[PDB]
Amino acid sequence: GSSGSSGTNWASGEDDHVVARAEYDFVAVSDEEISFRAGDMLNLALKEQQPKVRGWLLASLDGQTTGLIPANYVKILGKRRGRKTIESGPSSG
Repeated sequence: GSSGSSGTNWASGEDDHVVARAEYDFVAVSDEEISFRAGDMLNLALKEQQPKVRGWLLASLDGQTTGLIPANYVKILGKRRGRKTIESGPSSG
């Protein structure tokens, strides 16, 4: 079929998301899953958005398409906040 969605642009970075680097290699068992190798940056959506499934975190390897990716297989480096927030308004020291 076709696709199309706005707002939640965490995958692109415009929205709040997390950063992680695949610790090892792992392919996609199904179409829903994504194939990534050790050394890729995957954007993980906040639990709020995350699906019901447990263990698998919803993230977009490339940035446009989102799929189910493993956690242990990936290592978190340092979550980041939305992009707009960048030089948007005032903030404490």
